[PDB]
Formats: sequence, C-alpha cells, structure tokens
Amino acid sequence: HCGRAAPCEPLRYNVCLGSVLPYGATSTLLAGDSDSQEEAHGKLVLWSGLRNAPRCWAVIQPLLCAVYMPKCENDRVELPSRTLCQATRGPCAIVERERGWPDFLRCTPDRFPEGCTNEVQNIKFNSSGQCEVPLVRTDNPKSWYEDVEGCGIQCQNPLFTEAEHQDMHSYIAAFGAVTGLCTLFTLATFVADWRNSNRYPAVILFYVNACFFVGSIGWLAQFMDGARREIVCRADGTMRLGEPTSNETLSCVIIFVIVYYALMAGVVWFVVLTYAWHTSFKALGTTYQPLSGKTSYFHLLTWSLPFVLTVAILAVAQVDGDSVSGICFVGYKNYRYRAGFVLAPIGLVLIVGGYFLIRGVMTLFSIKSNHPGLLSEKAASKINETMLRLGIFGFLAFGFVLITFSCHFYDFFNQAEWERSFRDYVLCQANVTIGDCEIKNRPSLLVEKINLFAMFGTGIAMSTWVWT
Amino acid sequence: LSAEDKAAVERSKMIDRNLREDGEKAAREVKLLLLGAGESGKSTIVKQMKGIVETHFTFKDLHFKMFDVGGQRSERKKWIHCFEGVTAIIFCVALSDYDLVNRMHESMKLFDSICNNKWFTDTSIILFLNKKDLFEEKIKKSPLTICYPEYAGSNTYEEAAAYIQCQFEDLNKRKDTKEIYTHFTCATDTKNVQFVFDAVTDVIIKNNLKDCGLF
Amino acid sequence: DVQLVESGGGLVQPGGSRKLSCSASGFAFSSFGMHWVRQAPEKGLEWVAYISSGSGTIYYADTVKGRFTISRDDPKNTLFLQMTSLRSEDTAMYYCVRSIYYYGSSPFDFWGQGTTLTVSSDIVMTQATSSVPVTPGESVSISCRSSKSLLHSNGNTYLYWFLQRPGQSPQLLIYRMSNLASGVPDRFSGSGSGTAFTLTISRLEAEDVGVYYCMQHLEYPLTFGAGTKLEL
Amino acid sequence: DQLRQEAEQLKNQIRDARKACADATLSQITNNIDPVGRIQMRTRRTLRGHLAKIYAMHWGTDSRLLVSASQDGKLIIWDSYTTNKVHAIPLRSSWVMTCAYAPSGNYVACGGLDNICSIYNLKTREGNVRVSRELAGHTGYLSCCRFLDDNQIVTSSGDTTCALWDIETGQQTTTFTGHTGDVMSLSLAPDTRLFVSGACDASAKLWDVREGMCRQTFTGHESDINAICFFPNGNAFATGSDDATCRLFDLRADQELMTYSHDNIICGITSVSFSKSGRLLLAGYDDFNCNVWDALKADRAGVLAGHDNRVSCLGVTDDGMAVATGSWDSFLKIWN
Amino acid sequence: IAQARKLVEQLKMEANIDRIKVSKAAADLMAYCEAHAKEDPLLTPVPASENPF
Ligand SMILES: CN[C@H]1CC[C@H](N(Cc2cccc(-c3ccncc3)c2)C(=O)c2sc3ccccc3c2Cl)CC1
Ligand SMILES: CC(C)CCC[C@@H](C)[C@H]1CC[C@H]2[C@@H]3CC=C4C[C@@H](O)CC[C@]4(C)[C@H]3CC[C@]12C
Repeated sequence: HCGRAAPCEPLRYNVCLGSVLPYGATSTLLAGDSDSQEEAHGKLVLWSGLRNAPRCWAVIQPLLCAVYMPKCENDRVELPSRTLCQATRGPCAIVERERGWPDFLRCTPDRFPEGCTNEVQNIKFNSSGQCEVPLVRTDNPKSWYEDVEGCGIQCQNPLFTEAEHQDMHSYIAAFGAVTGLCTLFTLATFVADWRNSNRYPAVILFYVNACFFVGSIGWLAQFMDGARREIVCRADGTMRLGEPTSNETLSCVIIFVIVYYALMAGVVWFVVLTYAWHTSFKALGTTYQPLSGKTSYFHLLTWSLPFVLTVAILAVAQVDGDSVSGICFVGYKNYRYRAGFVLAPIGLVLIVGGYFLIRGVMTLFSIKSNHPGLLSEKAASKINETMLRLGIFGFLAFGFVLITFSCHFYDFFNQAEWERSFRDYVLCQANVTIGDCEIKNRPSLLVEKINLFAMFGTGIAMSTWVWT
Repeated sequence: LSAEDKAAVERSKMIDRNLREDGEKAAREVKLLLLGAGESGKSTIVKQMKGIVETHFTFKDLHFKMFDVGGQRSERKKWIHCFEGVTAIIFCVALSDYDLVNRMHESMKLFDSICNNKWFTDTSIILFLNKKDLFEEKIKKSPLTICYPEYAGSNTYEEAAAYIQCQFEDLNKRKDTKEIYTHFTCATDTKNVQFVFDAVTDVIIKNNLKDCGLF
Repeated sequence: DVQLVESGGGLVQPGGSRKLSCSASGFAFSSFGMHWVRQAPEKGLEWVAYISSGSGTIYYADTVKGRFTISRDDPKNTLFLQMTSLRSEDTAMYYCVRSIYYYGSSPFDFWGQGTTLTVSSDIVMTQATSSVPVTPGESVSISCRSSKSLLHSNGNTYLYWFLQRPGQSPQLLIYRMSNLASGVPDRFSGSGSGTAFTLTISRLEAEDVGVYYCMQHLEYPLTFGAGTKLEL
Repeated sequence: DQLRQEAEQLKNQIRDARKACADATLSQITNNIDPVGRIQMRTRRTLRGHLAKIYAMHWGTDSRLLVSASQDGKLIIWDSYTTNKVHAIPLRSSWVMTCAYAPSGNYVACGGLDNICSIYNLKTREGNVRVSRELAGHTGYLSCCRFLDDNQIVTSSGDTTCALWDIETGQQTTTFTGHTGDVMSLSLAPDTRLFVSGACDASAKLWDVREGMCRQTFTGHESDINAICFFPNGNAFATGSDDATCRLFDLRADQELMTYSHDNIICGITSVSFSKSGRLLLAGYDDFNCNVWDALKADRAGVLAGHDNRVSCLGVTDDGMAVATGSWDSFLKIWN
Repeated sequence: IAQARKLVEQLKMEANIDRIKVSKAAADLMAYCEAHAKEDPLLTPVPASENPF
C-alpha cells in the first residue's frame, strides 16, 4: 500500500551525489516543494548543504535521493517505509533546529506508509565523510559539537591565529617567571633562618607565599615540546569538555586542582593573616597574645576550605580546557558556575578581610594616642610606618578585587554573545558551498591579559613584606 | 591499646593540659634580671619601687619579677646562661663611689663584661645612675678628673652626670639591636617604677611588632 | 589516712528514686578514677559504674545502662550515684572504690565501708572452687579458670585478687597477678599464665579467714568470680 | 713559710713517678682490634611536654621511667616506651640545674640555683607527690645531686665542696673539701664504694664515700671540666671539658691514658657517658649534635645531629637499650 | 698557712700508692671491653624482634 498514481519522466541526472542511479524513471511527487527536475536538482544541491557533519548526512542521503529522485513502476511511484524516516529524525534534527522540516519530509501515514520494500538498500553511501577547519571527525557522542552532528570542535581555539597564542604564551611566561623568582626569593629569606623564625604571623605570610609559588609552578606547566597537546587536547583531537571524563587520561584535571587549591588556600591564608594581625594589634603591649592559644584549629580550618570547595567542584564539574591561556580551569563552558565559584569566595574575603584590616588599623592608630605609658619616638615611628603600610597593602588588595570582578562580569556578558556569534559563523561555514565569512565579535584578548596581570599582581603583592 | 593504658593516656593528656595552662599563666608575667656591683645601690631601688631572691611586684596591670643575683658568690659565666630570654637587665651603678676605693672602673668593667656577653646580644639595658643626692655636692671639693684622666670641663652636676651617662652608654658594641635607657632615681615620687614600666612597654611593643612580621 | 564514707541508703518502693553520696576525705580526689561496685545479700560481687579523672570518660554495666547516672564534685570532694525506677534485683550493699591508672600503679586499693539500699559476649571469670575448709599452719593454693586469654601485647596479665573478711570491706591482696598489694604480708604469692591463675597462701594463720574474689580488668564491664570462702 | 717549695718538690716527685712507669702508648695496642666502622642512630621517639630549656635527665633502674628537669620549674617523669607522662611535679624554686632517681625507684631528688636539694616521694598513698625534705646548708649553688641508697644522697655544690647527706636526719653527715674551683659534676661507681668529682680547677679528683679522704688527683686539662662518667669496670673514667678534648683517665695507673680531639671543633663538652659494654663514648657538644666516639681508637664513629640548640644532658640506660639526649629546644630525643 | 699545711699532709698521704704498669691496665681495659661485645644493643643492633623501641 506504498504506491500512488503520478506521471513521471525519464532521468536527466544519473547520480545520488556520489552513487549511480540503478533505475531509468524519476517523479517529483514526494518533493512537495519541488515542481520540475531542474528544481529537484536545485533542492538536491540545497540539501547537499548538509555535506559537513556526515554521521547524519551519509544516512539522510538515501532519503535525499529517494524523495527527490524516486522510482516509477508503470505509473506507480514508490513511497519509503518508517525505518528510513525514523533513522534521520531524532539525532539528525539540524533541519528542525535551523530551518524546520517541511511538510514533505514530515513522514505521515499517506506520505510514508508502513511495511513495504524501500528499494534504496542497493544505493550504498560509503563515499561520505567531511569536517571543515572548525570541525574534526570524532566517533564520541560524549564529545561532539552537541548542536551539530558528525564532527566536533578541535583543541586549538578557532577565534584566533597562532600569533595570538604565541603572544599569550609570552605574556604568561613573563608573569609566571617574575612571580616565581620573587616568591622563591621570599621563600629563601624565610627558610634560610626557618630554624629560628617560627613566630606565627611571619609563618602565615610564609605559607601564603608558598601557596602562590605552587600556583606559579602550576601555571608554568607548559612551554614543553609536547605540553599543551597532552594537557588541553584530547586523543580524538577535541578540546576538553565536561572535565574530568572517566574515559580518557587525568592529565589536566590535576593541573587544574593544584592551581585552584593553590589560589583558594593562598587567599584564605591571607584573610586568616589579617584576622591574626587584628587580634594581635588588639593586645599590642601588656605581653598578652590571643593567636598562640587557638593556632592549631585556625591552621586546620584554612587547609580544609579549598579542598571542600574543589571536591564540591569535582562533584558536578563543568571544568574544561583552554588553548588561549593554556590550562584546564573551571567554567569556560558555562558562565554561571564559574561566576558563582569565583565571585562568592572573593566577595566573602573582601568584606571580612577589609573589615578586620580596618579594625586592626583603627586599633594600632588609637594605641599611639591613648596608651598610658608615653610611647618613645622609636616606637611611634615604627607604628606610624606599619599603619601607613597596612593602609597601602589594603588599598592594593581592594584594587585587585575590583579589577577581577569588573573583568569577570564583562567576560560573562561577552561569552553569552560569543556562543551565538560562533553558531552563526559555523552555519556560514556550512553555507559557503550553497550558492570566507566575517566573524561578528571576538574575545578582546587584552582583557584576559588584564585578568592574568591581576592574578600575578596579587601573587607579587604578598612579597613586599621582605622588601625592607 | 588496652583497658588501663587507655586511662594512662587520659592522665597524660590531662596533666599536659594543666602544664600548658600553668605555662600560659606564667609566661604572661615579665622577668627583670637585676645586676649591680657590690654596694652600688642595689638595696635602694628594690624597696623604693615596691642564694637567689625572687621579688615580684605589680604596677598598672603588669606582673614584674625582679631576680637579684648580687647576693651569690660563684663564677658569673657558669650560671649567667640560665637567664637568657629575660626581658630587661636593671643595671644599678653607684655614682657617688667614683672616688671611693676605682669602684667606678670596677662597675664599668662589669658593665662592659655583661653588655657584650654572647647570651645578652638581643636584650635591652635599663641602668639607674643612683645616689645623685650625695654626688651633686661631692664635686665642690674633689673634681671628676681624680677618676677620669681624659675628661676636661665644668664640675657642675648638670654636665658631670651627662658626661658619665655618655661614658657608660658608649660601651655597647652592638648599637643597632639593643637599646640603652637611663634615669636618675628621685627619692620623692613613684616615678622610678613608672620609668621601668615605660622602658619595659617600649621593648615589649618593639619585640611584639618584630614577632608580628612587620617590626 | 584516706576516709571513704557513703550515705543515702535505707529502703525504697519499686519504681522509686534515690541518690547515693560517697564522700572522700584525706587525699587528692581530683586525680582519682572512681568505681561503683555492689554486692547482693548472699551472692558474689558485680560491677555497676565507673567515672574517670576529671569527668573525661564514663562507663556503665549492661544491666544498669541508661537508668543510673554517676557525677563527681571536685571542690566539695563528693561522688553522686542517682538511681531511678528501682527493680527487685538492686537490693544490695554499695561500695565506692578508689582507682588511679598510671605505669606501676595499684588500682582498686582502698574500698569504702558502703551502704545498704533495699526495695520492698564479655569475659566470665568462672572461679571453679566454691568452698574448702583449712587448718592453720598449712599452705593452700586457690585457682580460678578464665574464659579468655588476658595476656596483652604489652606483656602484662590484667587480673586482681581481692580478699573480704567476715562483716568487712574487701581489701586489695594482689594486683597484676605478680606484685604484692601495699601493706600486705609476704605470705601471699600469685602465679600462672594465659587462662590459668593461682594464689598460693603460704603458712596460713588466723586474720586470713574470709572469701577470695579473682577479677579480670581487660575490657569493660569488669567481672568478679563466684569466689572461694576458706572455712576455719 | 717555704713548705710550699717542699709541696712542689713532692708534686714533681709524684709526676716523675707516674711518668717513669708509663710505657702506655694506648693507641699502639688498639691497632690489633677491628674498627667499629660507622654506626648511625635514628630518633625512635620524641618526648615533647616542656615550654623552656631542659637541664638534666636520669634513667631509672627500670630502664623505662626517665626523670627530666626543666626551666619553667615543672620536672615531669616521662615513660620512655609509650611517650606517656606519670607525674608533673611543680617545684618551688623555678631555677633547676640537676635531677636524680632512686635505684629502688621511689624518690626523685631535684634542686637548682638556690642551695636546696629538695627530695620528693612518688610511691606514696593519698595520691599526689610531696616535698619529703629540703636538704640546705650549701653556700654556692647545687650542681649535681646523686642517690646511693633510698637514705644517702651525695651533692656536688658550687662552693668548692661535695656533701654526703643523711635524708632521715636532714644534715651533712660527711663533707669533702679539696677543690679550689666550683665542683661542676659528680659520678658514682657501679659498686657505689667511691665517686669522682669534676671541678672548675681543670682537675678531676677521686673521693671515698666511706672514709672521706681523696686518694687520686688527675690534672692535664687547660679549661673547665663539665661532665664525668665511670667506665662500667670501675677502673677508668671519661672527662668532657671546655677545650673540646674528652679524655679517659685510669684509676689504677694514676695518669691520663689517651686523648680524644678533632681539629675543626672549638665548642665545649656538656655530658659524656659509656654504653653498657663500654666500647663507644657518647659526648654532647655545643654544635647542636652528640658525637659517638670509639673509646678504644679515638676515631669518630657517629654523629647524632637532630637538635636546633646545644645538648645540655645525656643519659644511657642501665641495660644499654637506648641513649636519651636533652637539648635546649624544649624536646628530648631517645636515640637507639 | 694551715691550708698549705693540710695540702702538704694530703700530698704526703697520696704520694705512697702502689702504681701498676699500663701494659696490664690497657690489657684489662681491652679484655673487659672485648668480653662484653655480645650484650651491647648499640654495637651490634639487635633485630626488631626483642628491641622494644
Ligand atoms: C576568562 N576569559 C574567557 C574569555 C572567553 C574565552 N572563550 C569561552 C570558551 C572557552 C572554552 C570553551 C568554550 C565552548 C565550548 C563548547 N561550545 C562552545 C564554546 C568557550 C573563548 O574564547 C571561546 S568562545 C567559543 C565558541 C565556540 C567554540 C569555542 C569557543 C572558545 Cl575557546 C575563555 C576565557
Ligand atoms: C587577595 C585578593 C586580591 C585575591 C585576588 C583574587 C584573584 C587574584 C584570584 C581569585 C580568582 C582568580 C581568577 C579565577 C579564574 C581565572 C580565569 C582564567 O582564565 C584566568 C585567571 C583567573 C582570572 C583567576 C586569576 C586569579 C584570581 C583572579
């Protein structure tokens, strides 16, 4: 019951775009949009527009050159079965997502009757498979260009050239180098007399430095012959997505966890330092020390918070790779999670650190005025120097929190646009054949340079305490 | 573990807690080593500001403990190392004994000995140039030149005292770490303990800021 | 010397409430673990409660868990055992017992007189012998067979031997099966190995008649034997 | 008036006598012995309870319970096996410079820088420890209290005298006074018959416990001597000095037997002691390390360098199971 | 001068002691030190079986 009465004409084109027609009759009934064989060819080369992303293209090809170029049997046009339709509806919804399936391809019981010979089985589509520059041949439903079938985005960011990558490599190199050297210098200064210098505030400052140093060496895990490929690029040749996968290597998940732990530990160490200073300066003179009693509990606290945050990351993890920066880090795929997980700790730390630092400076200001014993010029000089100095250090901290926050929000909005811009680009790259193509907006790379400057500036800020 | 060893560990932790608490309580006090040559004036200031004789007092919410070792006859170098980590060294010096017998030179020798001693490189020195009341009139007849050959100036207390103070404060070889404070004990006040408090709070503040990673 | 005396005894209605006050006088009470042990009118001893030095740890027996409460007051030097909802199996004499746990110590040394309170998986130290008569002048061995090998990795064998005299508080005789209890004559000698213990009383005289309880101390609850009473 | 010349005549006579019968050259005999090679030791346990410098250690006869002094004024009796504490005795005179331990293991004898060897009582009923007696009478400062029995204590004071006391009577039953300088160290004998005093006159003397008259007077040092310890045989003893030259003297021959010296060391010796066998000598230097010397060849054997400050006291057990060094880091380490 | 009198008395009392040739002294020292080479847990480190540390 898969046969209609329609007058058809002998073929003029003897191809299924790669496969020879095994027949000598072709109708234009199934093609609801097409009228003539010329328009049939027009719609054939239109749907040839699906040339890229072959995993659905190779299996739609039967349906393509079956509806447009069918087979007549004595004024009796053939209609395909349910199997050929349903093979190209669910996973091959590119036509639906972009242009919508027209009335002719919506397989309805009159259009596509059930349980009869397809006849297209003999037309084998083996000569198929293409991925353009922004695409790569993959066979992983986990890692594909989810919106589009067949291929997946490569490892190297397609929004730039290797010139910009070299520029960023040089940038991270310079900053990583200077911070590493300065932090090793302060490390050496504290460790050279480590057997003596066990006084706790200085030890806390040492631990801040140590954390930022391991952060530096984390960031400097590239520039090797085969570093970026093993870190951020996958086996298939796709960028890292949904890090970490339980399938492939755990190469960059560790370079992520160390740098994230480094920074979070460093910042929480810093706020603990500020608290320790406030509580000390409260009892400046009178040889009473609050900090010494409870040291163990606060030391435990500082270490745990980054670890519980990073496991809370790894629980539902959208961490992934980056070719422009050259590190697997969190939330490049999804703005919201990174936004929350960067903003919330930094907001907390600014609000509490600022407060404790202001209470500390207000205390050690008032001690100059109201101390019963007349403070000698030698003590007043040092307490005024430290007051001014803590004021400047607090000012720099505030500056770094502002610049990072502003840059983050800018990135969130621009990424929200870049997603759609890139989708329009890859659509254009698919449309180049039908009848290169301008990129609307790009990542302004100087703003990520600003972000890196902010990170390493914070890194260098915690080393002014040995520059006496 | 076992049954009663579990209790043994409880006892261990409990007395460790008591020891930490007692240590914390004791460490909040400040200790002042009180030197002085024989008959310099050590017996005056001990009472005025109120083997080994541990004598403690309290002024403006601080627990001061004076250890006077002057009443012991032994080699100084043998027991002096015991007093490392003491806050201040009250070094009383007889001023009136400039002429009595050389005593000034003996006090000067002891000061030079204990000031540059290997153990006390870090600690500050408070010295009370005492018995000024009898000294002021002693130079009307007997000039200072009898004790000091290389002095040339006026025989006025205001100058003589200042020169002797300068002469004593010159001895310290390490000028950049340990401060030297000076006072002339006055009978009518409680200002002596006030001076001690001021010097001790100064050195405590300096030490606390050094411990605070800023200095 | 040490003066343990207890009060708050008498008779209580079943399902009632009572507190027992063990007042310690004449030693540093703030550093001593205190045991509560009872004795039925005509049966052997049984463990009730333990409190450690400084209220750090508490232990109760399976029979009286959740019902009884034990507390100590250091500045007044008092031990309170409050019991509620009394059963017919609690009519007994009650002793508060000193203990101090450090290396080469002698726990369960001094036993208080005690009070009469009446109403209207673990180790079983099965003391084999129940009754045996003796004549003065002879030496006699008394053995009690353990249900579990007490010898620990440390090398010690946690077993104590207590003597009770007719109408008296039972006093410590041997501690850790080897070392003599302080202020005890050199006649008594404890010996044995894992799962085999014996106290030999040499040249037995008067002022030694009474009952002998062997008590394990390996895990908690601690359990006394049936005991052996040496008849005159 | 001139009898000092006759004294110095006898001094030269005794020097000529002791030298004329000295074909020792001890080293020229030890060449046949096979060397100990190199012995290394690891910190088996660390005992950390103090809040200041510690000044003294003493192993009990049990070879388990060591008593340790302190500077806060809290002598704590350690348990060397499980790192447990048993007693924290808070002494009155916060200045301490020595500790002893009874051969029975009952009494702990302390006393520092205020002329009172105060003996305590551990194995008592009624719980806590108590100050049994405060032995006073010395004019200088107590240097080393040591027990003979549970009743007799010998104390090296700082006033050039050594006192044998009687605890029951609490008075100096016997006094020994031959020294000119501060008597800084005392060491008893295995047979407990005659002890050796190390004084600040750069001269070690052999006393008699029973009689009271000195029998041997060994000189040869340039500086103060800070520790003595008998050869377990009881016929020789080591002497550590401020000249960094530990030397073994013979009680029978009546002169120095051999010298120990290494060129690059300029520090002072604090404590010396022998292992149970008496082959190697433990010596505590001011280089924040203790040196294990071969006491038969003078060749350095081992360096236990695991302290941030100088080692003030060094105890070897009476069964040779471990050594315990007490530094100024407020820790004391048990090496093996 | 009684100090000097006591000193010369002690020197006279100490002068007359029967010395021993070091030949035998060092021999006795070596003999004792060698005979007790087995019962020294520091020279030959006993295996971790008996050593309670
Ligand atoms: C902290 N400063 C940000 C600035 C924005 C930077 N950034 C966002 C990003 C990173 C990593 C992955 C993705 C992504 C993954 C899957 N589908 C779409 C996008 C987006 C990109 O430069 C872009 S936009 C884009 C669109 C398509 C494919 C790649 C791709 C890449 Cl790369 C990162 C650093
Ligand atoms: C003490 C105060 C100032 C701490 C300052 C917080 C700064 C230094 C920390 C907190 C969060 C961190 C940022 C979070 C993640 C990214 C995105 C990455 O693509 C570049 C680095 C960058 C931008 C990090 C740099 C360092 C950073 C900005």
